Amino acid sequence: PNLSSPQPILDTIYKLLSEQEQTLVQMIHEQSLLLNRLPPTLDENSLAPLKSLSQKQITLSGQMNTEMSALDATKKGMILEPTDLAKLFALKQDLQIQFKQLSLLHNEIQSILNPQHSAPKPNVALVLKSQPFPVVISKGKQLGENQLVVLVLTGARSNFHINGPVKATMICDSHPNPTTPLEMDSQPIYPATLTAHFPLKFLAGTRKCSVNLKFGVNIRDLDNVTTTVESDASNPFVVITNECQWEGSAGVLLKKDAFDGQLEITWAQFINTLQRHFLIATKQDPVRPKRPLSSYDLKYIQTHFFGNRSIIHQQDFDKFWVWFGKSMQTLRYQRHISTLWQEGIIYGYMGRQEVNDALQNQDPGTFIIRFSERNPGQFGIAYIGVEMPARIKHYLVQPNDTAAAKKTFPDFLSEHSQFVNLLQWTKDTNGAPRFLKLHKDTALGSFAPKRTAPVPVGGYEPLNS
Amino acid sequence: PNLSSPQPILDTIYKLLSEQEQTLVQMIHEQSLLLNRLPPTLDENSLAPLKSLSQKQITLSGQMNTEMSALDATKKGMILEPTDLAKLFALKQDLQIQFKQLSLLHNEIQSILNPQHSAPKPNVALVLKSQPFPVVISKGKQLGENQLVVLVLTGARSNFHINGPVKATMICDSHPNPTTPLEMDSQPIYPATLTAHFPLKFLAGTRKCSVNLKFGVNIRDLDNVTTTVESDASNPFVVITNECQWEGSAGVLLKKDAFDGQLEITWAQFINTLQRHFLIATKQDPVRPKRPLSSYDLKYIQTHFFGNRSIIHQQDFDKFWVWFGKSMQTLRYQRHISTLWQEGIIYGYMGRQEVNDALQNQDPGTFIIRFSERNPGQFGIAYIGVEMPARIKHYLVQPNDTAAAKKTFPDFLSEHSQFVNLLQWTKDTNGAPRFLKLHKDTALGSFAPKRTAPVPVGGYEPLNS
Repeated sequence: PNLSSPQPILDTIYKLLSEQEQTLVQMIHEQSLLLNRLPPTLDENSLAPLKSLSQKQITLSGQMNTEMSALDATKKGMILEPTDLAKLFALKQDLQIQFKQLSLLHNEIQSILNPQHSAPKPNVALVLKSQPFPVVISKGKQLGENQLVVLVLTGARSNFHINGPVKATMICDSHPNPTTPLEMDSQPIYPATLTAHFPLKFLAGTRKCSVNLKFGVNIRDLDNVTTTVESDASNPFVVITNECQWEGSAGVLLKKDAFDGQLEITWAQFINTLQRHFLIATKQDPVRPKRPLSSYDLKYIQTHFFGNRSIIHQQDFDKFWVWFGKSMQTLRYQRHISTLWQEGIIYGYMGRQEVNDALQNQDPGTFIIRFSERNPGQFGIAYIGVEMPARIKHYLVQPNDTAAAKKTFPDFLSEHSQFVNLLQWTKDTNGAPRFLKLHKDTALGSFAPKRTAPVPVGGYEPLNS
Repeated sequence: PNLSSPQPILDTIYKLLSEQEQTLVQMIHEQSLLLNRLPPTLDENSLAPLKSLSQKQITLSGQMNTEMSALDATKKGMILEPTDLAKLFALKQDLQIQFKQLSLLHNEIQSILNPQHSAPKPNVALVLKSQPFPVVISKGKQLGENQLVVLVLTGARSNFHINGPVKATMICDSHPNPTTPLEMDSQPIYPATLTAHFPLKFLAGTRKCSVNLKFGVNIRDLDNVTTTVESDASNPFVVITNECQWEGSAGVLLKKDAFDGQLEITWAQFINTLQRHFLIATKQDPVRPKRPLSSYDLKYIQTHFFGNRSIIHQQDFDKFWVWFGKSMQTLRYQRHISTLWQEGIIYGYMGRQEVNDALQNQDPGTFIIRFSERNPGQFGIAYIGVEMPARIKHYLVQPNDTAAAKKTFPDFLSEHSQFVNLLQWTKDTNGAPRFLKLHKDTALGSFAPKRTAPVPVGGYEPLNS
């Protein structure tokens, strides 16, 4: 549960991709050129240049494999920080595409050199250049014009035509709706880039079931043979119709993305996935998040829900989500909590015995806010009381203190004299977030109760009012 | 406004009285003896012994006058502490009696030596050996058997008989009831002491008017001439029918006792009287009071209601009582206030600017309780608030915080987290009451909210509850 710095493994692979990217550009050209310079009915010394290319392609393909494995070993074995995490996902995506492109080029050269190894049909491939999945989507939202892009890959020469537009299809492999969940599934193709953008409009909930989109188009061969070419499935996702389904759906989605048909995954594999989904829930920036799960949070999680083992099993998840899902529902929907938590105002994930030690003998009125370990989704303010001898006191904030969306958590806070100064979680010189005693009113700085008319002086005033 | 120590003037006069007391005992004997040793029809050398006595009597009488004047000059010119105060009142009372007794003896000897100076009627006198006045009495109370004692004074020889019992009569010189206010007004006389005890039962209110009792009996001369002998009036007092009249009546009584038909009195004369009536209101012991008006209180009074002058006028009183009377009504009737004030829990008489300086920069939650200068009869808690920067805040406690006799002032106090530690008024080594920060709960030690079941541990608890 300690974020590392694979900064090397990844900046190394980043440069390779950019280089390979250009290698592929000059190769699609170099190849097509050789194909048009082929004497009708190949000899031998005709094929020296093709065999040399095939050779380079095979070697290149191998590098790509080593890269992939390296990337795959890193997610499964290292706990990556938000940035390194986001980068890995991007590098993996682009390497897969480069790999497929190189593949369609090799098949084409191989169709010539060693025929009879044909039948691979036309060299075409549909790939997802970019997608907004995974994510839990609210029924009725429509995707941006550049959020979901499909790209068509080809060899040097195209020995076929494309009929009709590219079509999107929603799939739920846990079957068996009775209508159409998507609007704007058919799109035409951009010529300069052979791309199709899909600003989808989600018209139906998924009934808390993971879902994937599939794309396909029809290709008409040079012999008038029509074949359909489809893409692999997109990352999973779910559509909900009310913020009541968020948890259940988000859980299903996370379990799926995390394990993906497996029973056991590595700890790193797990939190790397959780981390990603946590920033999506709290709607934070993936690369520079205001507040991502910290090393402390991860350890808290790893201790309270997992044997503290470096291997996580399928069923351990169910209990984890029963509680963790709730904490995330509150952060995602309860007014100002997300913001308050990201500020350091609400600490969050911390146990009893640790809150107590953190508050071991502080001037009375010192409180730290945190999640109740027994009442999932709710906060427990740990503060020091007035009565002597001063002892530590816990209070479970209830759906009535903030009840009536009118009044909000931050209001409730500034209404009780028992809560004087907060132990806020703030970052230091070396990024170091620590505990600095702000004053309830100072920290709640902007969520403060603005005043109208100035403070009264020489008379009497109402208490706490 | 600074209590002195006339301890000398008074211990001097105390010894004299005790001595004179015995002088009078041996004189009543020495005289009667000479009277029975008088040859029928006085000569001259018959009268040498009577003239020598008369001489001693005149000299003695004079001392008594000097004593009285001395006592009278002391009340009017020195601020006496509770003890010295109580003593003065007692010494004055007994000196008056001794003086009257000596007088009846001198008249008798003078009736002989210089007749024609007779006509003074029979040598008898009714005097109040002890009384419970001044005081505001509640209709329906009955006096103890030794609270109101009348004593009959005589000369050496008694040349008369007493008919019937001694009678009490209530008088209101501010006239013009229509019935009988007293029960058990006629009492017989004790032979060994010629005393009559009057355990009066007050059957009627006075309608907020000072009142005095008069006593009288009928004396039948040796010539069958009947004459009534009455006593001077008792100290003033009032009878009330409901704790609604206490103030008005107590005020009337205090003004009367203080000024007694005058327009201007001395400051000392005033507070000496107030002090006495204050201890009566708070029902405290007159000699060793738990908490009498202090030097500070007196100064506060002298500054806020009197020009700070050493002379007090009649009308200045009216405003003084409008406010002071209320403070005393609260101390006398509001549940636990008397006790709380006598403990040091409630400071009491203190102004704004002084409470502020007393609280100049103390840890927040520090409060001192005191009387509101603008809302007579009510308290104003001056405390330090939570909000930063911490400033001093005043709160007027209202008849709803303690409303419902069920809930009481001390309850209200321990219910607000704004009131953490009290600045109690406690006495030091050299009797020195100062300000020592107790903890709200510590000071309210016995008025504390006792608990049933022990303090809860590892769970959550309600706030302030």
